[PDB]
Amino acid sequence: SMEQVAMELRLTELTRLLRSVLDQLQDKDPARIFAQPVSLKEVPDYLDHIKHPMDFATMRKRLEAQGYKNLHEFEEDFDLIIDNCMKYNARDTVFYRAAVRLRDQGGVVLRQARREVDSIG
Repeated sequence: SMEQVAMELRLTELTRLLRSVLDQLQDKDPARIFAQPVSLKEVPDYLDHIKHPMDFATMRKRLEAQGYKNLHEFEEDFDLIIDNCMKYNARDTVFYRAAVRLRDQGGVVLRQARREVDSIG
C-alpha cells in the first residue's frame, strides 16, 4: 500500500538521523572502549555479571537493519553500554571513568536528537 511505503520512508529517515547520532556518540569514545562487545574469551565470567551486554558495533548492526523503531529504543541500548560498564568496573578505573565522560558528553547530543525527532515527526 501507499501507507506502508510512507511508513517505510519514515523509518528510513529515522535510521538516517540515528546513524548521525550514533557517529556523534561514538566520537565521544576516542579510546574505543565501547566499540566492540566485551570478549567472552578474555572476560569469561562476564555474563554472570551483565545480563544484557551492549556496545557500539552491536548497535550499528541493529541500526542498519532498521531495527530501531523510535529514539527511545536507541537510547535504551546506549544507556546499557554506560550502565553495564559502571556496574562491572569499579569507580577508580579507566573503564568507569570513560563511561561517565561518554554519558555526560552524549547527553547534549541526545537532548537535541529528541527535539529533532519530535520536530520532523
